[PDB]
Amino acid sequence: FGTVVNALGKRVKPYLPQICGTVLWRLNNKSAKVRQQAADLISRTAVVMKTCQEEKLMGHLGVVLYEYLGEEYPEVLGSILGALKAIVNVIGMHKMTPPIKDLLPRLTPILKNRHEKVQENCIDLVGRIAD
Amino acid sequence: WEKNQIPNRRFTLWWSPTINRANVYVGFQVQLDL
Amino acid sequence: QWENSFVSVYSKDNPNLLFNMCGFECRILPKCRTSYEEFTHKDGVWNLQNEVTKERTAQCFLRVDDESMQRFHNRVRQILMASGSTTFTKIVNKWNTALIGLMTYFREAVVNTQELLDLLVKCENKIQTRIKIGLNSKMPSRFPPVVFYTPKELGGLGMLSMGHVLIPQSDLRWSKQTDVGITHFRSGMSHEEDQLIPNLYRYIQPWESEFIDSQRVWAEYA
Amino acid sequence: FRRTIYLAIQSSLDFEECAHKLLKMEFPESQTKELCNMILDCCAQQRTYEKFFGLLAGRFCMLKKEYMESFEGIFKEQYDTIHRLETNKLRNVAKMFAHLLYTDSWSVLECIKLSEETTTSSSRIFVKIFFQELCEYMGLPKLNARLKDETLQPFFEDNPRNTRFAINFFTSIGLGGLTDELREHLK
Amino acid sequence: PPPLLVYKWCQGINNLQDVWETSEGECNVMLESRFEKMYEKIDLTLLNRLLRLIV
Amino acid sequence: LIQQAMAKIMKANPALYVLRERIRKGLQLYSSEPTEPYLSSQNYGELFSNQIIWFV
Amino acid sequence: MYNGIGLPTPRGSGTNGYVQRNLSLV
Amino acid sequence: ATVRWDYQPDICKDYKETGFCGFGDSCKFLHDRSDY
Amino acid sequence: ASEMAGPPQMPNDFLSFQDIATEAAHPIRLFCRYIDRIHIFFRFTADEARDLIQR
Amino acid sequence: NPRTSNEVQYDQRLFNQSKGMDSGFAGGEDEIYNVYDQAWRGGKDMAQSIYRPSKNLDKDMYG
Amino acid sequence: TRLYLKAEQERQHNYLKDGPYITAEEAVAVYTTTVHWLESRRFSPIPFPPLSYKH
Amino acid sequence: WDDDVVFKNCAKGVDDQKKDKRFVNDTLRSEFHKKFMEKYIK
Ligand SMILES: [Zn+2]
Repeated sequence: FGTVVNALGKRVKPYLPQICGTVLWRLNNKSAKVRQQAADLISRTAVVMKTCQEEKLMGHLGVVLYEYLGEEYPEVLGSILGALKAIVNVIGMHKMTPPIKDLLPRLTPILKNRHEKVQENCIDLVGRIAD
Repeated sequence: WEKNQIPNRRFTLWWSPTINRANVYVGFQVQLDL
Repeated sequence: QWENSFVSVYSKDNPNLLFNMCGFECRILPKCRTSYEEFTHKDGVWNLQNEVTKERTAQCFLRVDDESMQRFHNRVRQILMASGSTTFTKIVNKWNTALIGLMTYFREAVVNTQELLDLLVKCENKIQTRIKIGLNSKMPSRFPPVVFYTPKELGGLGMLSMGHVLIPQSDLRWSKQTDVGITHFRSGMSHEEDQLIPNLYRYIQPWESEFIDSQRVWAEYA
Repeated sequence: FRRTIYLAIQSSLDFEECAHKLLKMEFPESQTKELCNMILDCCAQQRTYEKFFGLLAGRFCMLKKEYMESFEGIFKEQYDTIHRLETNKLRNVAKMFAHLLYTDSWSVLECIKLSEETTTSSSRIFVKIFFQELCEYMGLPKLNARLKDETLQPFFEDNPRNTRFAINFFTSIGLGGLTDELREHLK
Repeated sequence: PPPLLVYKWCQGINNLQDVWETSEGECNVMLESRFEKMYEKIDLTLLNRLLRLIV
Repeated sequence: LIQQAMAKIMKANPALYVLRERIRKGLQLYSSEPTEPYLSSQNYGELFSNQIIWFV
Repeated sequence: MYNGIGLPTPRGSGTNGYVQRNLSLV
Repeated sequence: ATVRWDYQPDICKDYKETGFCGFGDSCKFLHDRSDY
Repeated sequence: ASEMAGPPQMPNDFLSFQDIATEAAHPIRLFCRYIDRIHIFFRFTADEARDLIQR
Repeated sequence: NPRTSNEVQYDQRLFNQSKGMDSGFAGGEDEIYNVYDQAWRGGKDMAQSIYRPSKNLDKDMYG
Repeated sequence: TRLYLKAEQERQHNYLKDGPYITAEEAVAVYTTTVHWLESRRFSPIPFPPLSYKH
Repeated sequence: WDDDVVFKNCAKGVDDQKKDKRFVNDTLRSEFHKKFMEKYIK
């Protein structure tokens, strides 16, 4: 999917609302299977959801993904943090719809999380913002 | 559904329209903070 | 020790033969003695059928023994007492488990014991009252039965409930002696509307029937 | 009405209570056919034979003269579905009428017939059970009486062939101790 | 299962020979009891010789 | 204009979607079926609603 | 008329004490 | 019926400040972190 | 006891005897033991009962 | 040479359905739930996917 | 718990001091009787599980 | 009959004994304590 979209460039723009509608509805479904996958889908579609300048969509993904940080399943949460990461690399610091004051301390307690992918993506993101 | 902590606390939300009622026997109607 | 033991005797002076096996208090009244009017009844009455003559030669009444009721009651009391912390959905699991534990086992004998029916009613009312305490209210309009009896698939507690049934009451003075029958009923528990609730006992097959069914099923299987 | 009956019956321990609950409601009487049709269907459709649902149908008869009639009718209504019903529920029925008929809620039988002409292999089993139950109560002697005064014909005859089908068939059931006189008649 | 045992026990009684006949003055006696302390009074030394008869 | 605007917003406004999502999470409800039934923007979903409404 | 039926008092009973008569008796 | 503001928040001060509650999941309070 | 368990070549079931005369042969009729609990059922002719009473 | 055995014994479709041993159901703990054998609805019961489209089967069986 | 374990320690100590309560001749009676039973019952002893045991 | 038994009568002169008439000033050897201990432990 990612390669298809990044290859299409901004010819894909009329198709976004269908995409991201599917992305949120799937972003629920039944948890452990597809959450991680829809999340990663966001992660790889970040730049396309950016350069075309759909800001509402960045609000969506920003606070919606912000809400899942309380997810107890690690294999999901990891993909969530990854998606957040990719969203940070497109929209900048001061323009983050979840202002960092909110986000970062909300990240801080997660570091106890044991299981791997969480620690990976988490530490990564704390790295991007901390840097 | 989700197949000394929240699950109790969750049970309240789900029935919260019934648990909390504009018509009750006795009560002092309170506005939550913000 | 004579104290713990028990004896019963059947003789021309004593029609009835009482005994206790496992949890069951059993009485046996022949038809060769004075059975007077021959009658059927709820499945709490077993028919003892002569194997030779295929005839019903006597009747065995079942009654749930005292010590059993005591154990169940201490089990409910265990649920209330041992849980001050635990979640409300968790308690309902405890109740359901204990309650099917009683009912699947005793079945028929339950219906012929009034003391049980009372105990179940008051105990349902105690666990529901405790869940009430759990939030802060005792107010009935704030806990209609739909919240307790909804299968938690729809977000209720899934409480198995045997205690909305009517409780038969007749003539204490005579009922202590002659087994008069039922001239009255007492309301077990409240209903918001007229409404209804289903009882466990109706959905469980009685022990007698499952026995006969067992024999027939095996023979046919061979 | 059909739903209220079910809920009242599933609610009540004992068989006594459901009638009280049902009568109490004072639902309209004419329906006193279909209601009872309800009880016969509701348990018989229910998975295994249970003593309760059979008793209820009967009491509901002694309380009003019509209720008895309502039942005997419903037993007739079986002829059409004697073949049709699947081979479990016959296991609930045969007995289930066995318990109305041992306790006197017999001659209503007579309507039932033994022929290779028309009997459903369904119906074959249905009646088969019915005797292997009712016997087990009356014990095959009181049954000797009840038959001997019954005048049941379509069952018990002409048709020496059908006397082979009859008598043989009650060697198959196994009771065949009430088939004697007919054996003599063969001779 | 235990309740089925109760049933075997009842029909076991009712199938006995002339069990209910009081004509000549027959008398039936049901007796239920416990061994009181049984576990606690088993003697190990004896139990050893008793098991040597088995295994 | 106001009818159309409200009917749209109730389907649209991100804030309402944040509320709705927070409710889902607190309740831990999660839907079984992807893609949802055939909702589109179609007026029948909001059409059954509370309001008694007929087809002639 | 409490005819020896019903609870002394519906206090611990879990019920509302309500005693109506058996509508189907005989 | 008159209305009285509830203004007391339920936020757990230990978790709001530090980010770790000693009571863990058993905490009687909000857990919501760092709002002003 | 041997009468109850019967011959090891054709053992009996829970309650039944090789023959009727084995039932009438003795006062003890049904003997059921559930762990430490004892359930016993006795049949007495008048004479046997009287003898017991006298002892 | 036929492959023969005494009697018949039993088929196969069933001869291996339910789990094995497994044992009852915990010492008898309260926390277990487990009262019901099947789920309430057919939403998750009925299929892995409520919807798949195609006319493949359609235009094949069509003719 | 503490009381029960106390009276327990008492009963053990009294069983060592006072010696076996079963006396002797009684115990021989038990052992002998059991022997006769297992004899008439053709019971073969249960052996030790071998290294190779298919079950 | 019972022609066959291990034992001649054990219950010969066993007339209860005054253990419940003795009062004992010792908390663990009072007959009350024994009864209590008997009852509540298995
Ligand atoms: Zn806290």
